[PDB]
Amino acid sequence: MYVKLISSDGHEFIVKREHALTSGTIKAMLSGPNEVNFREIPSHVLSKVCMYFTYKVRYTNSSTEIPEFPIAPEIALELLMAANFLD
Amino acid sequence: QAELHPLPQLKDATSNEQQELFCQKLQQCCILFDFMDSVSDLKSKEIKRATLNELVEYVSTNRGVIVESAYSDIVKMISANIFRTLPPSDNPDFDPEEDEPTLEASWPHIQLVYEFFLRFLESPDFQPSIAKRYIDQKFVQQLLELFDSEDPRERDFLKTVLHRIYGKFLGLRAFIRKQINNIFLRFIYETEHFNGVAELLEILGSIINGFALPLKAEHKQFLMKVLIPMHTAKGLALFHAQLAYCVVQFLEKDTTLTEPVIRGLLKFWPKTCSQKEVMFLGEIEEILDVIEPTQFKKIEEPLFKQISKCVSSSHFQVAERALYFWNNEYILSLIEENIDKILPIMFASLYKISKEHWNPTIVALVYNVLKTLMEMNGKLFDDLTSSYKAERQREKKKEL
Amino acid sequence: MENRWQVMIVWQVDRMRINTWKRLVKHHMYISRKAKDWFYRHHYESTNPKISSEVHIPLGDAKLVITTYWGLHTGERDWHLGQGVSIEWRKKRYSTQVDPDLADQLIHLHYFDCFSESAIRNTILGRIVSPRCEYQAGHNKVGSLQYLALAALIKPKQIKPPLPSVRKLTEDRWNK
Amino acid sequence: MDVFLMIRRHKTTIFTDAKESSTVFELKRIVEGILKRPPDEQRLYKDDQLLDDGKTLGECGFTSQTARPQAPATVGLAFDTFEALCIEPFSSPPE
Amino acid sequence: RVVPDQRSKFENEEFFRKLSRECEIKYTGFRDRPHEERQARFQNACRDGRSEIAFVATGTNLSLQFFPASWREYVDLEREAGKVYLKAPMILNGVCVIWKGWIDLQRLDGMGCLEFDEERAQQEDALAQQAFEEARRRTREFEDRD
Repeated sequence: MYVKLISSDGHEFIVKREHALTSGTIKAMLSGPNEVNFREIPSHVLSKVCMYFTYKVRYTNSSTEIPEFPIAPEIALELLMAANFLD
Repeated sequence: QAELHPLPQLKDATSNEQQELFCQKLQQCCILFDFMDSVSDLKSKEIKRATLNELVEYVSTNRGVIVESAYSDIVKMISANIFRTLPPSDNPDFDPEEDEPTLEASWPHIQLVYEFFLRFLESPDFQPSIAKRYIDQKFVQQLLELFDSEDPRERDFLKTVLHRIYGKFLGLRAFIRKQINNIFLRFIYETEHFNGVAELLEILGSIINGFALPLKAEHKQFLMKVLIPMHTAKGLALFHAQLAYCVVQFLEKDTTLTEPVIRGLLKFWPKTCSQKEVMFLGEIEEILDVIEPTQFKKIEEPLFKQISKCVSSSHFQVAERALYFWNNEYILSLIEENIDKILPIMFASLYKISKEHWNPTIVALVYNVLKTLMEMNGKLFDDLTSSYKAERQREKKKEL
Repeated sequence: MENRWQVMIVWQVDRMRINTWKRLVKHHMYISRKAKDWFYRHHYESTNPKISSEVHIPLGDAKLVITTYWGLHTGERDWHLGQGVSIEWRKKRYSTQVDPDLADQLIHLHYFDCFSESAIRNTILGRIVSPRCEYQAGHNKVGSLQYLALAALIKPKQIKPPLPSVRKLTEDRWNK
Repeated sequence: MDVFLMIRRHKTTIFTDAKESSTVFELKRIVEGILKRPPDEQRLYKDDQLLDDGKTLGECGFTSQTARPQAPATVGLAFDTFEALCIEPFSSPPE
Repeated sequence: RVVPDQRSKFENEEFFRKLSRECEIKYTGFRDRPHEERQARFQNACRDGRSEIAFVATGTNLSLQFFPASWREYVDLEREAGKVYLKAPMILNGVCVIWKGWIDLQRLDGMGCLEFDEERAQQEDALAQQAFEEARRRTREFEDRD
């Protein structure tokens, strides 16, 4: 009912199993083939991607005046690397 | 045809001698191995093709590939091919609408240099000031003559080059604007063998969209001296769609030009061509969706007099579009306000066509027009139709 | 016995938005020539004498028709809601009305430029990104995190006149 | 309507949803259901204002517009009897 | 059985949640002429099958338009005297639905609601349903082959 996520930096988050289903990589890693480690991933990048999970599940198939999801320009390259790894 | 030993690719070359290898390749491909011969230089063409194919890759890849010292070689490289002697027309009486387009011989290699030019003008750095000394007024002057080409594929690539030069080079804006005015002024009254004006007019569309407000005297003279008389072109059938847009867009800037435009439009009215009038009516119809009611108070007599002339036409299509005028919403709103003056002009002609034409479809719409004017101050209609019948009684007296 | 009828969904708009749409569609059909396979249909070709214009957009072997309508509710009064719009998708006599937020998404599949397959990979090592997106109204959904991150690092350009949007056409603003 | 919450201490965090009029018991029941540790042995935290068992968002002043699926409200967690506020910040860019 | 899923999406979809959740509607007429004239014109239009009829959410941009078929629906009036009953089948976003409404001519407003139409799903065509679903399932991003 909750999957535990460990940041390579040394942070650990936990997010519902339903919320995690929206990402292909973790589902393939876990559904079929507990603990998952996102090695190299900094703490803040993991926090932002998980916040994106919450956002997407909340604002999925529904199409309303959903707001923008801010990403400061200085924090962009590492988020892109994380997204490419996870998606 | 000196032997072209395949030099190591820039991927294998280290940081050093990279420009020297790059520059040497540009001098290597500066040659003019002609493609008119059916079978010759069977090995020289592909290595030249491979180098250009790799050259396009080289510019797109990496960032610091382009350096100041290379600027001269690229311009010499590009100018050696694009500034060619254009082949003479196969047929002086060639029909752009009917005859198939003429192809180009060196196109397989030309496709790469124009691509090389395009990805170079759009390069990440491209300091224009460095290129200001090298891309001078002489480079642009010969570039315009290339629009006279006959291959349609080349014109589209050529147009994107001109827009890139104008949008980046802040120095030759006056020259290219003056050149654009000069080259058009020839096409209105001269031999007029130009064939790329359809692509040329596309640039004019994006140059007037930037015309700052209020207008200047130089921009004012553009309309009455260049654009408006262009409707007298022999081949308007292919340039009208782009020519109609710029007139409307330019009008939308300063609305005070509506009166000169409409009167100017009515001066060069088509006389003997049915197809010319059909698209011409579409020009006036478009204007009326942006016209101001006050500006209507100055063109009721001349504009509507022509429309009352074209309804009594010998061709259905000319009458068909004109009869569709009484179907718009803004047009009907305008004619309701000034019904007192519009009605006496049309009604003499709208009633005559009611019982003389053969096709019921044209007559069917006419009934809708006459019934529409009954949805107005019909006392004037009653005053008309009582007097008008007396004028037809006066015409009955003419019969008598 | 009552007569038979057809029922449509029509979005009520003001004429300034209609004429702006006509200007934008024409400019990008003809002048800049990005949307060249689109068709623009004048009012004198449909039986219903309220259609103001039709735009047909080929989508592969399907098509999408956006129809504008002139005076409905008009006649004296005023022109806040003189015109109207409807959107239809037809294939082999089959038709369904589509929300604009989905109509714009469907147009963008067979049309303008978006990031290619290697754009993401080449962003990593800085080997320049090309082509880059010029139509941000076609990504109104959430989409993958990759697109959102990428759009941040290369802010797309702005077409000189605005790119034509089905969403700008159908927006109230009057009532908010 | 619903809001989203942040609870941070040491190297653990939780992402969760609840209803609007929920006072504090629904949040405490969820974390009970997640930490397998009896409930009252806790204290929520906001700034420095004390959090009570019956406190509610509206009374608390937190509103739907305060917590969005892009920056959820942070309140931390606590459990032996009492501990300090170990709000360790996230990592920073290398600059 | 994807229609039940579409209906379930009632809570989570914009386009079943903005026009099928109990919303007050009014007939949008000339709006200028005096009230008695408005009622007369509306009633004349309701009998005669030569006109246009407009319905407003009273507060939105959405309107329902009934056009004459010349340019299983009906506009019944005798039932429940002083009421007009509106029934309109449609296909919305790929799912076949039925629109039912009623207007009181004294006040020129009333109530409308939207419901699912059963039976009418398997006879049209499986291929068009699947094609539209597949079309709407695609994403442009990272799709082009360079």
